[PDB]
Amino acid sequence: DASQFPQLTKEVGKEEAKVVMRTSQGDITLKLFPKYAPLAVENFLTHAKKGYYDNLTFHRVINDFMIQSGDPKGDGTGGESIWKGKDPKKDAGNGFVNEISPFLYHIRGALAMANAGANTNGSQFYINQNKKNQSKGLSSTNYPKPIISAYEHGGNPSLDGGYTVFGQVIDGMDVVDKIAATSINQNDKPEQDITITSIDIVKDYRFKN
Repeated sequence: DASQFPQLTKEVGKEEAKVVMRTSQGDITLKLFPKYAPLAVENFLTHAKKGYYDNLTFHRVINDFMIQSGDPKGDGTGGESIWKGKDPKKDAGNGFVNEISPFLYHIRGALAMANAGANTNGSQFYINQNKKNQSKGLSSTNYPKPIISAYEHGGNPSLDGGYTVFGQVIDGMDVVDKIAATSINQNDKPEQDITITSIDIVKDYRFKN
């Protein structure tokens, strides 16, 4: 049943959040999945609300792979969770735990947390942009049928189980593709720093202790 996999519908469910990530290349609308990755969703929404991501660059842009942002240092070495130095129950100093779900996958459009090892989630996030038909390459036995089908349109299945997925692009995939396109023949294109202008929380979500 495709309804068990919330990335397969653009409709924002009762227990889903919604944001608009305004970028120098256009607006990307994402829904988030606090039911399955509550730490990554709270971390991202809280940083977004406080302006932590404002004017940050997409510091990694790799065509047919993913686009990545959320590093105040702009080179992949920085960023921290909202709990670093504040709540050791959530972040002991090196980041928060991965949140792997059998309902969420690195299909094209998936929003995920970057990490420097399992359970080192800070503030860096990436959007899966790959467009390769990944269906045949999958170990079918280990993937739900609806997800094998969805992987026809692209994704990074090698990342499944290793990184938290916590959202999905529901509008503006063309913007994600335009950002990714800047890595193609970059030797013949003008220098360009792509930035997040702001993140508008359309439908917030909050968490209980």
